[PDB]
Amino acid sequence: MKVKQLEDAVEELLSANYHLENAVARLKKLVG
Amino acid sequence: VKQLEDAVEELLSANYHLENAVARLKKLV
Amino acid sequence: KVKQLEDAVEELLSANYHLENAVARLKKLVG
Amino acid sequence: KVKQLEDAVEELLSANYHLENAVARLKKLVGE
Repeated sequence: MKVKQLEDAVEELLSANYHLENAVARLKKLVG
Repeated sequence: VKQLEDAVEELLSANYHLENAVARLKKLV
Repeated sequence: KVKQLEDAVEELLSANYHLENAVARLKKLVG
Repeated sequence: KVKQLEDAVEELLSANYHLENAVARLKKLVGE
């Protein structure tokens, strides 16, 4: 495993979390 | 309202597992 | 080690499960 | 506004795209 390959997996997860956080924030406001 | 609350709860569960993976893989890096 | 990678995969499978629950249900709401 | 919900859904599908990518990346590395 290259460290780059692990960093690239981590960057994918950060992208996932970005969108997930946006969706949660949006829904929290709709509940509000 | 109850449906949206349910969705939020599901997404907090998702966000938790996602961030566990991030934190621990960052430690591997 | 490979165990740390496998643990992360397990976490992400749980993440996917819960995310897909929310998507399926929000799609029904949109209807 | 229904667009609020549909935008949240779209964000979730974006999140799941990246999440699927991350899982596949890691599974490939598990099998090295």
